[PDB]
Parts: sequence; structure tokens; C-alpha cells
Amino acid sequence: SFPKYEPSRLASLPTTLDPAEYDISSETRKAQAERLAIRSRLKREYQLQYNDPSRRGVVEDPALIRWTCARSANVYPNFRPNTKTSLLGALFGIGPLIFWYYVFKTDRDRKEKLIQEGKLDRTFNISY
Amino acid sequence: SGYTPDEKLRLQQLRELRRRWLKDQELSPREPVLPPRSIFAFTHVLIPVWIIHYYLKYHVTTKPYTIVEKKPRIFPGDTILETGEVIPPMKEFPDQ
Amino acid sequence: AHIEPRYRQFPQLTRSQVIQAEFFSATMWFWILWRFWHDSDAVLGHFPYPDPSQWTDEELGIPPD
Amino acid sequence: FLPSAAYLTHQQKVLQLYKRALRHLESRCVHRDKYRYFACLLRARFDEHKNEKDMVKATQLLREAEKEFWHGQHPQPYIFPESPGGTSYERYECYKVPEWCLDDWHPSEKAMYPDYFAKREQWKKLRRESWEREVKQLQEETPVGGPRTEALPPARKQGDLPPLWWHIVTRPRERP
Amino acid sequence: HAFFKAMLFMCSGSIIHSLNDEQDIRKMGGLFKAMPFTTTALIIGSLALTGMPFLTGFYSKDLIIESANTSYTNAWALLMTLVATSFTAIYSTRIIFFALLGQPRFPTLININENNPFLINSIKRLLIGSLFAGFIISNNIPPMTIPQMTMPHYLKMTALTVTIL
Amino acid sequence: DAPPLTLEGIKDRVLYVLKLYDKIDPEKLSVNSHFMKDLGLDSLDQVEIIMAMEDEFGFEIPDIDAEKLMCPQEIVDYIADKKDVYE
Amino acid sequence: MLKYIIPTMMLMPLTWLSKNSMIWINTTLHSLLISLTSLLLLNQFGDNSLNFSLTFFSDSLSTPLLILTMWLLPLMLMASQHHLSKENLARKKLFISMLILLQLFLIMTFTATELIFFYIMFEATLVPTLIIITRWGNQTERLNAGLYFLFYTLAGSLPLLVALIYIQNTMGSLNFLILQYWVQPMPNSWSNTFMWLACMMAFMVKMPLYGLHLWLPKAHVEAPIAGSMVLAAILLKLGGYGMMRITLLLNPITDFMAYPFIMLSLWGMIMTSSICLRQTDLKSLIAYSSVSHMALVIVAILIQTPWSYMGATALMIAHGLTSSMLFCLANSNYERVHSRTMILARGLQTLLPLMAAWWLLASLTNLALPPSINLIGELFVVMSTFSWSNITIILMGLNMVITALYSLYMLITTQRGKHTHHINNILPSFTRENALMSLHMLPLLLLSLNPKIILGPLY
Amino acid sequence: GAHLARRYLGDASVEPEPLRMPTFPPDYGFPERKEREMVATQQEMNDAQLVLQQRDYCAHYLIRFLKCKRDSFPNFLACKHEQHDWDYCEHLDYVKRMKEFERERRLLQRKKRREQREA
Amino acid sequence: SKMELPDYKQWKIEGTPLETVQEKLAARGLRDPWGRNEAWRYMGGFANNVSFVGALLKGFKWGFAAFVVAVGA
Repeated sequence: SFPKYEPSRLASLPTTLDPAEYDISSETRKAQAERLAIRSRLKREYQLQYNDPSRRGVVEDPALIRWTCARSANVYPNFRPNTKTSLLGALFGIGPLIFWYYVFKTDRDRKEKLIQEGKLDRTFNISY
Repeated sequence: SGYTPDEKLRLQQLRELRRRWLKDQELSPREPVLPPRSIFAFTHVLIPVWIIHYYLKYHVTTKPYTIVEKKPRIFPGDTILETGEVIPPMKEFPDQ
Repeated sequence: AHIEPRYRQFPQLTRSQVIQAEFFSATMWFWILWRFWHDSDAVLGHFPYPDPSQWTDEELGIPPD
Repeated sequence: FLPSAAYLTHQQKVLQLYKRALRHLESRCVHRDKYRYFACLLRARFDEHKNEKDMVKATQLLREAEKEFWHGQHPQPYIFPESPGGTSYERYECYKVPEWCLDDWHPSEKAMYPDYFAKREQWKKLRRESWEREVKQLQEETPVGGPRTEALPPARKQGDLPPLWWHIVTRPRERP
Repeated sequence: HAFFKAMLFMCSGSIIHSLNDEQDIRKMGGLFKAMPFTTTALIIGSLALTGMPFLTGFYSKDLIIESANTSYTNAWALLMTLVATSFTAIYSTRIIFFALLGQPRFPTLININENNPFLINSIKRLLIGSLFAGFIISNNIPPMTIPQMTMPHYLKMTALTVTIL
Repeated sequence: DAPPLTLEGIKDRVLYVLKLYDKIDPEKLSVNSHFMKDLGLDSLDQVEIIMAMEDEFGFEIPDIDAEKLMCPQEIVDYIADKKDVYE
Repeated sequence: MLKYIIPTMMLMPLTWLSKNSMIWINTTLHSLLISLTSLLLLNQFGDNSLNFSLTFFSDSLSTPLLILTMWLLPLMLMASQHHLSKENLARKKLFISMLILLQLFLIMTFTATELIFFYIMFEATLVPTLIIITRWGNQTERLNAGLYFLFYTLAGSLPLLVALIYIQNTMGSLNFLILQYWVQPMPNSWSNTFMWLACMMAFMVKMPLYGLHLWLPKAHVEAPIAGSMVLAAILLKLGGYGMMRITLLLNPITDFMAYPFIMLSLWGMIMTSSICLRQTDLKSLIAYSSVSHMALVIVAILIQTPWSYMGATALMIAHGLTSSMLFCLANSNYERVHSRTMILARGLQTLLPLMAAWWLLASLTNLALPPSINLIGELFVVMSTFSWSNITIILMGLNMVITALYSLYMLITTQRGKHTHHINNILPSFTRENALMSLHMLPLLLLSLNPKIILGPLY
Repeated sequence: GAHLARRYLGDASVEPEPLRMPTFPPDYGFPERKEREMVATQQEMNDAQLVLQQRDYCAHYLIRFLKCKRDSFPNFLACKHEQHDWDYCEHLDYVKRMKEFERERRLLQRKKRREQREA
Repeated sequence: SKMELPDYKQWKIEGTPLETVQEKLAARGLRDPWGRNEAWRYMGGFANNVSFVGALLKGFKWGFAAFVVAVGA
């Protein structure tokens, strides 16, 4: 009937045709129950650090600070200069720059040669 | 399944608390707050008209190349109001 | 003082809004009828569209051929 | 993904399929009475094989029912204009100011509203009164070292309010 | 166009506020005789679209398509205007039927109220505008172009023919 | 825009549109009546009932709730959660 | 000018022999008196520049930047408490006196006749901001921030000294008239290319250009508000004014040798507008915004049209005002909640009800709302660069689209939609922050009324 | 019309190429068939500020219609006879353009098929 | 507070599209619909709700008379 829904990196895979939910094992039940236990302990610690009437300031989430410290200052360590990263850097960093520099050379050569020939529309071309 | 008695009892105590809260949240001192303590048409069709009509005689007669018209059209069957002479009328019609 | 609701019934109306509705639709109807009657003739182009030019050879300028 | 359990069940999955098929068929079918006819047809097609003792046959026909429903959905279902995704998505969120505010006013405005703020003072005393001891005793009392659930038991022991009540009681009216 | 669809938006928003801001055509099905002031306004709109001959919507749209017809058209755009005129006719008719002329579907406990001077003044004055102002504009302008005025058979007729079909 | 909703009136409206449904009686039916035990109707018809309440009041209920209503009083309690039915 | 210099020296012991709970009012009062005194400068007319005798002069380019600086000082001096208003009396006096001495070297740098005096006062402008941001940077990498700061700016700014002593000892003295009126065109050797690369590369470091732009963002996000606003506004537009001075020499070689710097500036403008669309750490988005606008400035300086110079000085002064304001708003938000990130503290439309108007007005003058000075600068730069080349307008408008995108994303991200209802500590707005807002946006709109002042010497 | 189908299906000859219409020599089978009156007063055509692509034939009816519309401004609907006369004159001008089109078309058809099929 | 409850056992369904669809569904062999929840939608002030062209032709009541008045006068 239906073409069985190919996925992509944009087309998300819905909850109906997983199909791996239907291969119920004790492993997957234990994984889902322990996942529920993790979220249970996290919500309980949040509600204990959330509902107090003496607590003035922010909740001070260490996960958000962990994400910021991973995203900002944990970039440069760690790193190793490999072949892939070097080729990708030289492909995205000097490539389009020398592309636009070649086309500016082209347009400036055309304009220089044309106005050296003098066949430009500068009957009035004041605001240079 | 259904409600557990935990869900029943906890949800009913929150019924009592939330209903007492909204029972409180109608303010009524029988007075909510208490304080510590033609002319429109006249002003808005006479005052900016006077100010702008002042602004559109004397400062426009200072600055020369300023508000300028696009010319009133004259016809062969008309005259000129200023000196006084006609443009001679439009010529013969034929083959209507 | 204002209008009141009623459960699963046809609502109550005033004569005012229904007579303005009937009057404004009637004025549209009168306007389009008297407009179609007075001047145009807007289905036609107010003139006979002629034939291909006149279908008259030896008029319009031809040589004997 | 639910606060009570880890998985729903097979029966809940068939149940939600019934509800979503009924909703999408509302969105598909106007005039409501040919809709009522087709909804009875859907109820009969579920009454085809309700009486299955097998389990792999049940989940296999459920998977095929998901396939048939995904082939016969509608792009804009009639999601209610109260639910998120619809036309509300907290439509009147402009005036949902929480109640940790309204205490940071100048005492002139607090003199304008004497009775409400005195009753807010007694509510704040009711919050502070048995906050520490009874709630810490009930939350350290009942669970095992693994919590393993996201609910909480009510104050069934003797006295005061069930624990962790403040931000569930105190909330906007949802039409401010 | 400005007069016309401002009047149409205003009447539709009156309907939407009258039915608790649900705004969808489903669960709105039939509301003629739920006061016919707004249904009259919406049908004056959705009929004056495609030009009831000869009204405000006649003048602009039909002189546009006739001047396009007697011009140097790019041989596909004429069919584009033709089929799009047909399509705007069919969704105008469908929005009339699904909004006001079907079996009445809406939730219970109606609050349908128009005891309002603001509503009747604004809707009244823009339907007055959508009746007269098109002819008032189209009379007293200096003709800055050459009107064509010489159209064949089955070319002036085909606009209203396509809208009726 | 909001008509004055009270508890007992909206309870009467819920029990009224239950009473308009066919295969249950108006006779042995009250506020403390069940949907699985004493009337004995199935879960499928129970979700047809929940859909009737949703289509009257105009808002869905989440499927975390969908199993565990089973009586009109707790339906009235959840709708009082949704609308905050007071002055 | 010395009448505009010596009350700043006499303003230094004011802070010292003003007693406790008294330094604040005296410093603010007398710096505003200096702001009136510098508002009395504007006399310049017609043919020549205005000489303030032999040591000093002013073009009509240094004058608006100088008045901007002495107007920006009391704004900063009121901006810089509530993170050191609880510190010691002696260290507080040291902080305020260091700001005053910093202003003194700013005015010394803007009012220069000789480029050697300009260079000495240039790195004299450098040295106090180092101490200020390193001592009160309030984050764990302020050490690295000040270190990269001083090492990039000295290691780039150093061959400028050798080149200026060379121009001193080969072509007479270094009056700007006598650097003018006498300069012969120096032809295309390779030594001329190295000397041009030295001078222009030193100021490229100071702008920054794209290849040296990571100089900036640590020295903003790991720095207090005073050093941040001085740094961004006066130091970046000071480097711009320095290049506007020194670019008079070496005209027949900058045509052949100025193609790649235009290139790196344009592509870095595009990539920097792209980089500040996605980041957290709210303070840094304005820093990369400044990098984008200064790359636009550098395109405008290295093409050599009078239209380009008028757009250059307008973009300088307007972006200085806008960036200083928006840094002050980010300071206000960080003083509300001690996070510095972006996705956390949303909401703030309900609460702080008129702070939203200032976020709106700052984001729309960052949007180049068209009567403002910012669009005047950007517009005349776009006109001059389309006269320079017929295809560069796609990059300019692409900058424009993405600039509008990240600025308005900043507006509707942090201050739009939902309080997270765990914050529960922020108090409503003080009169001090709103007073700083009214200090910001009244001069910008008054210059938008009368903009014949701030356009450059090629008016 | 069907002329479009004939130009897109048949030969390209007897359908004339558009906007390159003066093809054959004028006064071909005419001789002495021209007056071209043009009594539309060129200096007065400047004096009345018309539009370009209107400085043409039948302009005097436009002059008189604009004159009466200038004269009768509260008369919102009175000037229609001169309006219809200007319509009539441009109708006859379209008649002249159609007759010139089929003049050139039939001269092309009859003479060119005559020569190219009896050569 | 009160509503007076326009009440049940009044409809007895009888509404002709629902009656014909119960006819079709009973000949189909189900005979078990939802029921009488929509009789207020299908009868009352409804039920000969006007057709399509009647809504467009709602306006000739005063229209033809005023048109004959304008022709004759």
C-alpha cells in the first residue's frame, strides 16, 4: 500500500513504524526501566532544589554549564591535525577566497581594459 | 487500569488546595483600588493649519527652488486669465 | 440586557441586524440591476466588432492577378 | 516515555491507534453523518479480530494497521485550538505572570491592595510553616535508594498538605 | 482590491471572534441565518470577486484581462490568467459553501452576539465602499492610456464564461 | 467571551450528553457510576465517550490520562483543572 | 586643545581627595562638565583643519570621535559599579583614576600632529585596558584574554615604528600637512610593498581583520563592562582613524597591492556574520558583530573614494554607539542572572517591561533602521563599493540579510516567549540602567536629525 | 483566433511577421490614394499636456472631452457624448489598422503565391 | 448559574440524513451507531437550511420592486 517510509536526516522516523519496538526483549525492558529511573532521580533532585522558599537564585544546572564548557573551550583541546581535517580546512578556507579573488581579477581586468579603451558610458558618471 | 488510591487521594488534596486558592484569588474589598487624591476639532483643524500655512508662505518664499507645480493645462477653446487673450479655437472636425 | 446563550437551540435574533442585512443585499441587487440597465451593455463592447477586415478583394488595394 | 511506567502496553497502542484514526477521519470527512457511518465502519473493522489469543498475530496486525493508517492519514488534522500545535499553543501567554513576582512592588501599591496581600501573607506562612520537617521526612521516608517512578505519595500519615505542592497549586488561570 | 478584501478580512474576523477563536473551516460548517449581516457581507465579498457584471470587481479585473488579451502576450500567461480566474471562482464558491451553506457544525453553548455599534458601522461602511467606490474611482480619472474597446466575439465573453463554469 | 461555568452545571452537561448516548440507561446512572465495572462497557466505547467529551468542550486530554477516568466525577475534576471553574 | 586636556589631569586628584560615598558624584559631575567643554570644540570650517598650536590639530574626522569619547566616559563611569561597588575604597579610586588616565591617552591619541606622538599615545592607550580587564575580567580565562590581547597588538603594531622612523629620516618631519604638501608618489618596488604591508598590517591587527579576529572575543566575554566598551568603541574606531590618517601616503602602490586585504575582509565579513548566528555566550555575538562591521569598514578604507570615507566615519561613530549600548544591555542581563549564556534566561517580556523597548531600539539600530546613522554609513559604503566593482553588492547585501538575521535572532531569543519559572530572583529595573539607556539613544537620534556634523573631511 | 493556429501550423509566408509589417511598396495599386488630414493642432497638442502614445489621430475628441470634463466637475456623469465620439473615432482607427493588416496580408498571399507558383 | 436545560428524550432521532444513514447501516448489518448527539444540529431552526443559489438570490426581495420603481419613475 504505502512505500514503507524511507528515512533521511530531515524526514524523522515516527513512533509507529520503528519497527524495532516490536522486538521486545528483557534487555530493552531493562534499558527503558533504567532510563525511567534516571529521569525519575533527576526530576526528584530538581523538585527538591526547586520548591524551597528560602532558595533565592537560579537552579544552577550543571548539565547546561557542561554543554557550554564542552562547546566553547573544549574545542581546541582535544585535537590532532590529521589528513581529513587539514584537507577540509584548506577546502573551506582558501578555496572560496581564491575563487572570489579570481573573479575580482576578471571583473577588474575587464573594467580596466574597457576604460583604457575609453568606451564607457561616462558622459556623466560623477559619484564614483 | 485506573487510578491508584495514591492518585485518588493526592489529586483530591490538590483539589482542596487549588479550589481554596482560586476561592481566594477573586479580589473583593468591594472597591478594587483607591486613589491617593468640539475643542479637539478646533485645535486639530486650526492650529496645525495655521502653523503649516505660516511655514508654507514665508520660508518657502525664502528658499527659491522649493514647492513647484506641474502646469495647469490650457485648451484651444480657453483664454488666459492673467493678461487676457484667447487661444484661437480648435480647427475643423470633419469625418465624424 | 445583551443577548443570552441557549444550549443546542437556534439563537435568538433582533429585527435590526436582519433588516440591515436584507436591505444591504437588496441595495447591491438594485445597484447591479440599474447599472446593467442604464448604460451598459457591458457584455457587448458597445460597437460591432467587424469581420476580417471586410472580406472584399479589389477594395483595400490589390493588383489584377 | 511516560512518568508512571517504562512502556505503555500493546492495548494502549491499539487504543491510541483507534483515537488517532477517529480524529484523522474527522479531519478527512465533512458533513459529520457520513463521517458517523465511516466511524462505525472503522469500529466494525476493529471488531474483525478482537478475539485473538495469539500475540505475534496481534502485534503483526497492529503493525499492518499502522501501515494502513499512515497510508490514509490527512496532512492537516483537526487539532483542537487549545492544544499545542493548533491555534492556541498558549495563545494568551502575554499575561501568565507567575506569583514569585507581585511581591516586588512598592508599599504604596501594597497599600492599595491590603486584604489580598494580607491573605498572601497567610498563604506564605502556610508554605513556610511545615515546609522543612514534614516534607523532608516524607521524601526521605518512602522510596528505596532507587526512586524508579516519577509520582509521589500524598500526606496520608496525620496532618498537613501533600508534599511538593507549591508550583502546582500556584499557577496562571489559563485565561488571563 | 484594498476596499474589497479589507471588508472581507474584517467580516471573517468577526465570525472567528463569534465562535470562540477556533478559526478553522471544519467545525464552522453552516452559519447562514446566524445573523445574516455577516453572511450577507461575506457573500457580497465572495461574489464581487471575479466581477459581478458590472460592479467594482468587474472594472479592474475585466479591463486587465481584456487589455492582456489584446496585447503581445507570452503565449502561456493568457492561459495562466484564465485557469487562475477559474480557480479563484471555485475556491470562492467552496469557501461560501463550507463556511455558511452546509450542515451546521460548531460546538454547543453558542455565544453568537453582534449587539454592537462598532461592528455594524465598520462592516456597513465598507460594504457601502464595496458598492460605490469602484465606480466613483473608475469615472473621474484622466485616461492616461489608449483604451482598446474593440474586442472580438468569444473574447470579452470568455471571462464571465470561465467564472460561471 | 467566557460564560460563567459552575461545577454543578458542567456536571449536569457531562451527565446529560452521556444520557443522550444510547446503549446506557438513564435509570441506573449517577455521578458515582463506573465505566468498566457496573455498566460493563468496554475500553473502546470508553474512548468513544472521551471523544464525545473532547468534541463537546473543544480540547483534547492527554493519553497519560486516557486509561484512568472511569467515572463522571473525575471527569469533572479534570475539566475543572482545565478551565478553573470558579469566580 | 590643552584647555581640553589639563582639566583631565586636574580631574585625577579629585577622585583621591574625595572622601567616602563622595567620589561617585564628583567624578560623574565633572566628567559631564568636560563633556560640555568638549561640545564647545566644534568650530571647524571650510578650507583647512583647525590647529591647536604647534603640538596639536584636528581634522573634521578626529573631532566627532573625540566628542564621542568624552561623551562616552561618564556613561562608562556610571556603568562600572555593582560588581565593584562593594570593593575597597583605595582600589575603587585606583580603578576610577585608571579610567581617567585611559581617557587622557585616548584624547592624546586622537589629537596628534606627528605619527610618532600618535604611536606613543597609541600604545599608551593600549596599556591601562590590559590592567583593567585582567584584574576585573570575572572569568577563569581573563589571563589568556589579556595575554593574547597585548601580544597580538604589540606584535602587529611594532613594524609601524620602524616604518615611521624611516619616513621621518628620509622625507623631513611628520606634520600631517608636511607629510602632505610634499609626498612624492613612491613607485612599485618590493621595499615599498613591505613598508605598506608593515603600516597597513599593524592597523589590520588593530581593526581586527578576519585573519586576526580571535584577538577580540575572549577580551570581551572575559572582561568587565568598562574595558569592554572602551575596547570595542574607542580602540577599534581609534585604529580606524589611525589608518584614515596614514593612508595619505603610498597611493600608486595600494591599487596593485590592496586586492587581497579587500578579499579577506569581505569573506571574513560573510563568515563572521555566519559565525555569530548560532553561538551561545550572548556577550560574544556583539563582539563578532563588531568584527563584521569593522571588516566592512576596512573594505571602505582600502577603497579610496570620498563617498567611502563619509560612509566609513558614519559607520564608525554609529557602530560605536550601538555596540556600547548593546554591551551595556548584556551587562544588565548578566547582573540579573549570573549565567552569561543565551538559551537559559528567556522570557523577560512580562518582567522588565520597558527594558524590552531598549532591546528593541538597540536591535533596530543594529538592524540599520534607515533614518539612523548606521544605515547612512552602510549605504554609502555599499554605493562606493559598487562603484569600485560591479559584483561585490551580493556580498554586501548577504552581510545585510545575515546581519538582520542574527541581530533579530538575538532579540527574539533571549527576550521573547517564556520565562523558565525557575529563575525567581530578578528584581525590576533600576533607574540607573534606564538612565544609561537614555544616555545612549538620545545622541544617536539627535545625530539622525542633524547628520552634517559626523561626515568626514571629504564632506 | 484561428490565424494563430495558421501561423503555428502552416507556412510562415502568408502569415505576416509581426511588428515588421511595412513589407511591400506603398501606393502599390492605390495611385493617388492619400490625404492624411491631421487637423489635431500640433502646437495646441503641446499646449494640452497629453500622454505619449496619445499624440496621434482622433486627438481633438480627447481635447473636447477633457475640456468638458474640466468644465463640468459637479456634473459627475454628463460628459458621455464626446466620450463615445472619441470611442467611435478610435474604433474607426482600429478598423483602419485591421484593413491595413489584411491589405499587407492579402498582397503577400495573392502576389507571392502567384509569382512563386506561376514562375 | 442556572441554564433550565433544554433537555433529552425530545429528539427521538427522526432527522432525515441520520435516519437514512441508519437505514444504510442497518441494511449493511451493523445497526449500532453512536446516536442522537446531533439532532439539534439537524433539526430545530435548522432543517431546510437554504440551498446554494438561494443564498446568492437572497437579495431580490426589495431589489426587483425598486428596479421597477426606478424604471417607471
